[PDB]
Amino acid sequence: QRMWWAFLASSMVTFFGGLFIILLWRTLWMTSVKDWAGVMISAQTLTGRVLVVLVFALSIGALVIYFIDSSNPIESCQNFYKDFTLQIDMAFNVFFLLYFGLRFIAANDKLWFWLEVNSVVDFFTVPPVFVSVYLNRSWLGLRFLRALRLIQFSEILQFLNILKTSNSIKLVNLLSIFISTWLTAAGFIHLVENSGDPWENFQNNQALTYWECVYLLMVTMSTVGYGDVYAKTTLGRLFMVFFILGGLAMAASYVPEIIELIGNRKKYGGSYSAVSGRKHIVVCGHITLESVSNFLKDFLHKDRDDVNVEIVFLHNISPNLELEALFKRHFTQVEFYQGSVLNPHDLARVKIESADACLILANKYCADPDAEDASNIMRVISIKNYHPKIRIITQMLQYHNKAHLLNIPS
Amino acid sequence: LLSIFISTWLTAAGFIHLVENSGDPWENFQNNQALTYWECVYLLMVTMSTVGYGDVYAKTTLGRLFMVFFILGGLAMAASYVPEIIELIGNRKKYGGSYSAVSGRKHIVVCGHITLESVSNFLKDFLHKDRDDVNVEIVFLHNISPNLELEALFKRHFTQVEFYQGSVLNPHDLARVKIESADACLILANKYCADPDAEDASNIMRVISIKNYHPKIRIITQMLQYHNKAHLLNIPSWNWKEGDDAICLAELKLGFIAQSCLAQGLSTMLANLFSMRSFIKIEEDTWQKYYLEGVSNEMYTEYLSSAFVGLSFPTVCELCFVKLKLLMIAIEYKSANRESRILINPGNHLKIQEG
Amino acid sequence: MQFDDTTGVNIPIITELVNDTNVQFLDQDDDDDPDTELYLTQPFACGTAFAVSVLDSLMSATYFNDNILTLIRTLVTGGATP
Ligand SMILES: CC(C)CCC[C@@H](C)[C@H]1CC[C@H]2[C@@H]3CC=C4C[C@@H](O)CC[C@]4(C)[C@H]3CC[C@]12C
Ligand SMILES: CC(C)CCC[C@@H](C)[C@H]1CC[C@H]2[C@@H]3CC=C4C[C@@H](O)CC[C@]4(C)[C@H]3CC[C@]12C
Ligand SMILES: [K+]
Ligand SMILES: [K+]
Ligand SMILES: [K+]
Ligand SMILES: [K+]
Repeated sequence: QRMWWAFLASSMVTFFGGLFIILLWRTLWMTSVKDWAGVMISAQTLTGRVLVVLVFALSIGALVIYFIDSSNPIESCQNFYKDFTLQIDMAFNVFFLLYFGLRFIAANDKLWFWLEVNSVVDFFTVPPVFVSVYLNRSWLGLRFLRALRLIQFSEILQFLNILKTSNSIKLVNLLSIFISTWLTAAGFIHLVENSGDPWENFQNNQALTYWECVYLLMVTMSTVGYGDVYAKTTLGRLFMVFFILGGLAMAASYVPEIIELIGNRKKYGGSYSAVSGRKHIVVCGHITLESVSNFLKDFLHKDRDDVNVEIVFLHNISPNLELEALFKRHFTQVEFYQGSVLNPHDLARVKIESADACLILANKYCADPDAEDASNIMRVISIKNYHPKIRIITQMLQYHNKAHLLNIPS
Repeated sequence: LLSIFISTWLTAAGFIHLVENSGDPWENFQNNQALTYWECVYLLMVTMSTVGYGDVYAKTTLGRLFMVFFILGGLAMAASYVPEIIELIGNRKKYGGSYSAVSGRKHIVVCGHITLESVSNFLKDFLHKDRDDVNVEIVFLHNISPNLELEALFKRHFTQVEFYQGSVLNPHDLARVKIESADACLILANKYCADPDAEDASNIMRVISIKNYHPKIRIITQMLQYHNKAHLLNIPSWNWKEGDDAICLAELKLGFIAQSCLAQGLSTMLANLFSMRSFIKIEEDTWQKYYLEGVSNEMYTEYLSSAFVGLSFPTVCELCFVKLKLLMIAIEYKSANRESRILINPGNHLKIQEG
Repeated sequence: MQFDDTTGVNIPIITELVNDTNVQFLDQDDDDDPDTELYLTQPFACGTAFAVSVLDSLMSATYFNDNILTLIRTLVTGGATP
């Protein structure tokens, strides 16, 4: 009195016999309606957008219906007119069938359209409910596969103008994929465990709820494995072995994308934060180990009277290990930021408009002293263009170049 | 590797099954555990993933010793085969593959010296917010992989801009970006190079390659030196009348400067006249509002109506300014003796012809 | 170029090329396609392009028969005796 084979074989034949028919045909006014169906379901059309939003919402509803019905016996008789929840489910299913037909009549190629995820979930969803309403006896089958539509969720978030950047869209896509595969693996485990082994007259059934199977999958994939719940049936244990192996492979395949979305942390980004009752000096120019070491040795002398002045270094070249150690030794008085004086955004970052002074150090060991002097004069011009009233102390290599400083009215 | 993994899994399961079902010999085989072979396969898989449910486990002393050895040896074996797994996985090519065409949407191939500044300026003018809706995508083709700044800039325009690693001189890469269906190819030059002539020759060779692949595609190229663009006339597929253009940077820049020497501010006027500028409403009495009133103007070309034929240029210009509120600057004069020539503000002796 | 007593298209030239893929840039009347091999292009078949890479094949030809190089040298260099 268990005719689940009919429900399974319905999906099997609707997936295989029609594919074989298409293959046989290939081995051997419709254009207008095909183009109309293609433009009707196109993503550029507003009708296509509202229709895919509607089908996403109805797939969510079907998933909730499966969640409600999972607490019931898997294969049981029911009446068409005695409950309207099954009527809602079959209305959803016939809407899915109509949308599948619209996609099928608008498909440029039949074989590739017949071998995609939406087609196979429709094949495993709609013929079972047709057989159920024909025989007036339902079977909880592969209805969890509707969760596989959650992958399209990010696309909906792109149609609603909620997601704009590419990184957020890809993050939502990966999260949706992970959640959907988790839910569908839990559904397979729940079905195989609660049904029992067929060759042993279904005497191996284990009364596990769907959420206990979700919990089991989460405990397994973290490699924690409490053993409070586990699969007891032979086919369930085979499914768990396959799930462990496939999940290991899938996690290994998605490591580079996780690394890419994590990215690299900028060590010396961000902006200086002012402290009330405390001045700061911006230091720029040729920032290396020796010049900074000498300047800090005299400026932060132990015999110097208590002065509440912080030092903010601004330099585009990232410091090496020795400069990093030197900055760490004075971590309570010295901060470093990566940036250029010639960029006004970086000047706003170090709060040059409230700094007490700007000190510009020169490269004493350079091939062309005149080029170094001109670069420093241009730094002075940039700083004074941003804030004309700030005090500037600069280093000049050659004597004839400092006359250029008199050409700056600030 | 797959065969090695499967074989060692099966033989470890066989050892565990034998030792567990036989029992300990020194205790008269009273420690036997009735485990099937497939339960031992399942046990080995659960162990080597470090999940360890504990629903099934080895109970005998020799079985537990075998399991300890299996854990240690499997750890060592997995550690030894990591480099081979990495090698077979390899490195994913970030910018491989081919451009996929979309029906009812044109695309432009951009090549040459592709860096941050040139791409930024071109995209700032091309993808302007005030630009009328144009369904044109941009496909960059360049052998040098982009850096972090170019990657961020391409990500900001991920819905309109795609990048591909490849060379213009390679016909496979030209087939990848679908140069045979592109609306145009735009070649940018390296303005900061040691030898401008070498850069110009390289760009001319890129033009030769593109025209050899597809002779009918429209090409807009940048030329550094003026004497080099004559080489473009040696290409029989190069058609100036069909839209092929060379923009000479030196000639145009120094001509702008010379005309501003004759009348200062002319370079600013011309640059604002062909650039897209967003209009800003100013109500304060400053010079910015008077400036921005005239910034919004642009150049257009139109065929004169048949009612203007036989009339002098000053008459039609005054009619356009007073009635139509349009400033007509120049006309295109055609003749049988010579080619078409652009006439800037011709005198009253000239008369408007047909078309 | 154009000449008066008429065009440079009939002037016989030979061009040395380093890359074989650049041979099809030398001719415009060719009906060749991008996938055409070097020896089937018009510039190669007409002798107006010399690809240096052919010498790389000569080494292999020398391995299977050492007299080929001697014949080529005595036919090509003009008769240079030892
Ligand atoms: C990719 C998927 C759709 C194809 C794999 C086939 C799956 C769906 C099939 C193959 C074997 C099937 C199982 C075989 C036997 C039974 C016992 C019975 O009480 C119904 C459910 C259950 C437990 C079946 C569920 C569906 C099942 C797991
Ligand atoms: C390289 C491999 C072949 C060498 C490993 C040694 C093998 C041959 C030996 C070492 C100890 C042996 C076990 C010792 C005791 C018993 C109990 C008895 O009921 C027979 C099987 C069993 C369980 C033996 C199986 C074979 C065994 C595992
Ligand atoms: K454990
Ligand atoms: K345990
Ligand atoms: K455990
Ligand atoms: K303008």
